[PDB]
Amino acid sequence: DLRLHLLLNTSVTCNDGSPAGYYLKESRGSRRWLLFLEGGWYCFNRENCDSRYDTMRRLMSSRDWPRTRTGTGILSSQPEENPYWWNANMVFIPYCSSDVWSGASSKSEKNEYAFMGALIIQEVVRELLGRGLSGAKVLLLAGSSAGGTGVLLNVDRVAEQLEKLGYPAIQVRGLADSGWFLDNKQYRHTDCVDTITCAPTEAIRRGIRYWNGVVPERCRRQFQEGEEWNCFFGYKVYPTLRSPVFVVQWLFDEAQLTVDNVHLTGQPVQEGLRLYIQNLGRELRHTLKDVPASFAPACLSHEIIIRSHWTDVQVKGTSLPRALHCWDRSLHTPLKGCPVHLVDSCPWPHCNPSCPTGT
Ligand SMILES: CC(=O)N1CCc2c1ccc(Cl)c2C(F)(F)F
Ligand SMILES: *[C@@H]1O[C@H](CO)[C@@H](O)[C@H](O)[C@H]1NC(C)=O
Repeated sequence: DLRLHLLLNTSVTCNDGSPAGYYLKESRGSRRWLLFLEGGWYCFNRENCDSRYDTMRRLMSSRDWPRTRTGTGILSSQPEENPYWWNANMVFIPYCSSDVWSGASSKSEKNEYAFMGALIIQEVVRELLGRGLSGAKVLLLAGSSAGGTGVLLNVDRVAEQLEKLGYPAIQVRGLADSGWFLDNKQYRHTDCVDTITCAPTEAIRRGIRYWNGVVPERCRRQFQEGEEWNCFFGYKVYPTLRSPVFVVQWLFDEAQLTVDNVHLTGQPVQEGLRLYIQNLGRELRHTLKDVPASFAPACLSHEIIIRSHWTDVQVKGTSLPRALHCWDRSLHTPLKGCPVHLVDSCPWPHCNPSCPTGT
């Protein structure tokens, strides 16, 4: 179990003004710290956020949070479930800002909701320093889905935060799971009327203005004022980052296909949709060609690293926990039989036999 701690700074809040927080399971004598960013889509206007508040309220409020959570996958403390960092200090940061961890806006007179995702991360790091993070040697900022994109948006700010607070020895690194999306065209066009089927570009363009979202500085300097939505897309923001970032992404990510208005029905796949799915797989594969630390299996799925069976998937015979361990060694010339760049080359969902079954 990880134990809940609500933030002492109650100005840093979830959407509805309730205090944000984090779940912590300490490991004394370990200088490794894993801070995981939960995912869970987003909402980019009052109408959609109101709907999210009656039926997905735990993603917008801490009022009903349990006082403990069980660590799973990379957050598990059992070596059997987590061969990678089973002995690390475990932190699970709940996603309650609906802003892809980008917001820096307080609830106010003029704002019905607070979007403080970027400030929640900064405040968690600040309050953890008094609980042992000051003695850390590696801080791995991880996250899945919207949390994976949040890693790309915030990993360098965490590094700059610790540097300015006087902790230059803490190595900040990023692990982005299932947050590497493409601003491609939809298979069938919709007008952006709701969340899940809104095209990627239009959803973020509306969200960043609604949340007062912040992006990494160097990426902001490239795309400049009004075009900061570009920095939510991994292949554009990754080359501007300086912290080492390991990228985990299914080649045929289900959330990517959802915003692309692709609904795989079990029905026969016609030529047009077959070419679309195969071309989507190529575009990931191409966008990851120059990403030295990456794990990209050819599967139709979504999220990996906190699933209890995340150890099962392999690319070229290497599991993700092994690839991450190889990444650790590389950050001490390639290593003999311990690879870090693992991108499937086969063109169709589940051509890798180790893909998740969905059972
Ligand atoms: C489920 C989720 O969290 N998704 C899916 C679409 C998406 C997410 C997160 C960040 C971004 Cl940036 C995008 C986008 F479509 F805009 F690419
Ligand atoms: C609480 O957080 C806000 C926003 O990050 C900051 O401006 C303020 O100084 C913090 N309060 C304390 C007491 O640290």
